[PDB]
Amino acid sequence: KPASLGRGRGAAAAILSLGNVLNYLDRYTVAGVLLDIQQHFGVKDRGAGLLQSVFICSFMVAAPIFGYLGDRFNRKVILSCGIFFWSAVTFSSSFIPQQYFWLLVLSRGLVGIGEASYSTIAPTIIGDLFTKNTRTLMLSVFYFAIPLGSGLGYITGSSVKQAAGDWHWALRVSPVLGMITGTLILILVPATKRGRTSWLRDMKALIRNRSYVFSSLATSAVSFATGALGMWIPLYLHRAQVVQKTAAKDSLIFGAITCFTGFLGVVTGAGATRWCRLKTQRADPLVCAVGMLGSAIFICLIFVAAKSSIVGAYICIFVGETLLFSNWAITADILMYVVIPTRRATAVALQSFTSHLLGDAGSPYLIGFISDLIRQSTKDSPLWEFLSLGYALMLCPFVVVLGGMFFLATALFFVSDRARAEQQVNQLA
Amino acid sequence: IQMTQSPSSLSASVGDRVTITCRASQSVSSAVAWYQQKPGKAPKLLIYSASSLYSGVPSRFSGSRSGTDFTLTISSLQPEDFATYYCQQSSSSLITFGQGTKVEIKRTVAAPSVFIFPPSDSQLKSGTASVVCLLNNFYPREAKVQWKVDNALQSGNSQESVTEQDSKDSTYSLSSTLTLSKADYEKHKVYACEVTHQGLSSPVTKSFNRGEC
Amino acid sequence: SEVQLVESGGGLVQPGGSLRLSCAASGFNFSYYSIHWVRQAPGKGLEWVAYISSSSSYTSYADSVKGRFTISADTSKNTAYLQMNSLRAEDTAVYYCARGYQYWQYHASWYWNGGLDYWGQGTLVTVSSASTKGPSVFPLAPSSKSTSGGTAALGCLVKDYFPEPVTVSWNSGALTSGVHTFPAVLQSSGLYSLSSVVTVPSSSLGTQTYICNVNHKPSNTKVDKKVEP
Amino acid sequence: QLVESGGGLVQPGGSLRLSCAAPGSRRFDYYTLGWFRQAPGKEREGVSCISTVGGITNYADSVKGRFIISRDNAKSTVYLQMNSLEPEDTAVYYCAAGREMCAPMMLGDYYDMDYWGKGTPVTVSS
Ligand SMILES: CCCCCCCCCCCCC/C=C\[C@@H](O)[C@@H](N)COP(=O)(O)O
Repeated sequence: KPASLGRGRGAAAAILSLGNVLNYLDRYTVAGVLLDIQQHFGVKDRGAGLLQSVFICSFMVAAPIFGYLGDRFNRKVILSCGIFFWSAVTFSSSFIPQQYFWLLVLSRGLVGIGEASYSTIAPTIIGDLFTKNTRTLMLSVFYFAIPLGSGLGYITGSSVKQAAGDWHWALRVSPVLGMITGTLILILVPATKRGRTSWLRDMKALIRNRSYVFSSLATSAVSFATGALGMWIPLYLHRAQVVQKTAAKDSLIFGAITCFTGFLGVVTGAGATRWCRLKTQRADPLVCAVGMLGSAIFICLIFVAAKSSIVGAYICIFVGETLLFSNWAITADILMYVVIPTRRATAVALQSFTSHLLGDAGSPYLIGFISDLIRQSTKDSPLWEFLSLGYALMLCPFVVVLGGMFFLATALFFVSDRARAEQQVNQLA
Repeated sequence: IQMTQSPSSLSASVGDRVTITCRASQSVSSAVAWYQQKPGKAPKLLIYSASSLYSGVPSRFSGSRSGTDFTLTISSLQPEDFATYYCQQSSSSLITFGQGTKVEIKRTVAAPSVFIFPPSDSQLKSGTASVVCLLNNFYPREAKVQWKVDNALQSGNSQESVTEQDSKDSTYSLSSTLTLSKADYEKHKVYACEVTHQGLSSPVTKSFNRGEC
Repeated sequence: SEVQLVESGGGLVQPGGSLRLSCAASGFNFSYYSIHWVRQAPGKGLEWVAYISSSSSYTSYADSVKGRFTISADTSKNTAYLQMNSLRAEDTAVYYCARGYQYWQYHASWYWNGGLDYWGQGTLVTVSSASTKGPSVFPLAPSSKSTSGGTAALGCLVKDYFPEPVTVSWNSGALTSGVHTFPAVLQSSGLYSLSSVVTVPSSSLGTQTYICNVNHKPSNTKVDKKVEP
Repeated sequence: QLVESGGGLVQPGGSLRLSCAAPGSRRFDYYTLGWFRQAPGKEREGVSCISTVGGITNYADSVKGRFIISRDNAKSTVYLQMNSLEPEDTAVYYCAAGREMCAPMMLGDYYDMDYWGKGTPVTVSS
């Protein structure tokens, strides 16, 4: 009913977009002050990697349950409860005594639990208020808040820490705006209507689809590399710059760089695939594979330039991020091309789960574990801390090359999978 | 671009057959669409592509092509089919409409009644003099009125108006007004209204003398 | 969904001024069609004015309004606008809007001609330098000049008013038979004038007096004038 | 864009054969087929479609048994063959290029085609 939509849809879209910005502003505030967290709690590289692994595991487990409860109960109540759920906990976790490291890990788990609800439920509301023509534009406006919040995380954390003089203050700002958004959503968002079944046949059919499996494994590789680098880059840059005796501007510059690479990579990928589709019908997997194999080379050069000059490292980071973030708007098309319309709702929900299981659930912890394992076998000094983190961070190009190989294997079966899908659909109806 | 229709008006009785024609000036040769308008309303599309009936229009209408002339046909003239019809054509990058053709009711001839009104005194008090000649309940519409002042013909100082066709008798009425200044009226003595119509055997003239009673 | 088009933005404009109209439509997909403008002078035929396809890249005007008018569209709200500059006395007419096919220049040829299917309702635009005035009344006295066949003719004059309309009645709605009220005429001075007459039996005037009632809302003047021999 | 061809004036009981072609070196293998039509007083509707790889055809309910669509990839052309035409077939006919699988109840939706043509009028006489 447009009669109330004339105000409700605009107000809801704006407030939910700001909610998404606040949602992503609180995942990367800890990555900005990881060095201070380590120096205060007195821990090592093994335990400083749990603070993102626990978050990701909790998000993994708690997303499908909220995705199910979102179509039995009132959605505004759940969104409001989650908002404060992830807010109040974030605020309360800044008073922890020095002897209680594990309590911070528990806090991060609870924050992840709340963010799962928000990020699973909000798109459904923002997509049930609009018709066939303007749903896509509003969804894009919702989605184009990931890079902005991601950069604002580093920038806010570093700036507040430097200005206040105590790292605790980095965790005491976003709850104030969360407590406002969680009240404004109760006012500006109109109520939206809600809504033996077997999903074993869906699984049994999806397992024998080679393109689907290979694309899922490639997405897992992308998640691995993205999580590891996004958590462990700024600390490595700081250590390297300390080694040269030429030095928190690193977080500022990294946030500024990612805020632009996020848009640039997606635009480049979309243009390239639109050009390529008119030459051959294997365009999407080949474009993705070329992107991965061209991003691995520029990723691998950070660890060589960082020993001699910093500006080269920044340029390599720019190019690597730009090429790596050029296959986030293509994989959904590969999924839609070879999966019949009745099995898509399952085939997405499964894939996301897998993308978190083989990907960024255990990657930062693995990097920290390998770093300490290498570190304990040699002398203790800043130079070996730098070289240890550098040598640990070399597993990412290997995984990226594996992802490229999987995209090629997808391009190998793309056409046969399409033909089978068409025969299935025309036999159903 | 200009289409000329033929004729500019016609009359037929209920149950008669009527045709209208549009002749094209330049090269289109089969692309003509027809419209219908009733007094004070928007037009309405009937036929497109010169032979295709629009959706929901009664099938008593039809169209065709002959040489370069486009003709419309109505096989049963109903009481609802008295309106004005137009042609449309877009042979260049421009669109042009025809001039119209009005279909009215057929009746029997009748002579008019002529009345002449001397100016009122209150009119003279404001410095203007107006005289009205009135035709009442005549048919057909075509009639001419000659203005005479002291047996001299006038020209270029009068206006006329016609009522629409009567809803009961299907007749017309006419009102002609001649204007003169106060001094011009006082400079003359005799005024007359001469009328010409098919129903009269000879022109009928009514006369008036200024200042008499 | 039923298709509807509505126009708004008319009124009175002094010579040499400007005015803006709009033809807002709903019920159909706005980007597959074009919008036309047609006008009809008082007592004359139809005339085509302008054109815009929904992409606002196709546009063509007529030879009578080239360089004076301008048309543009707003595809977000389903609304088209027409800007008129330097109006003359010949631009008094009712303006309609209609719907097109979006490619008629390309496939209007030997045998197609498309067609204008759904029309609006029309708004009225006036141009004049005259000011609002009140109508004066001068009755026509019945006599042997208008007496013929047992009945006599009498009537009233409504003169020098602007703008139209004016209503006329007899005995406050008591005498309605035999009444003919002619259309208004635009005099050279810009003021209108009409006459209304009625035929009544000659022997009636000896006992019954007739009064014509004039109502003019824009000037709020009412006159009751009695007609006597 | 795509370029249409064919279409004209036909008597009742006749037949006519329309064609769409891609310009230049574009190939349009990924997917580019489906014929639509529009009438003077109605809305745009789908008439037929064919599939990318196997050659599977689908027609609307009112044209089954009469029209026949075909695809030629060596020349990058699509053909439609129209038989036993009737006065209700007067319209303007379009080609389109989209991405959804060829299936029933997919025809009538035309908000998700990527490429459109300009149309070729067909007039059935009386
Ligand atoms: C080369 C260095 C790389 C540096 C990377 C910096 C960090 C960037 C991480 C960006 C992660 C964005 C993840 C994208 C989308 C997900 O959040 C949603 N689909 C989850 O929604 P759901 O599936 O729950 O609906």
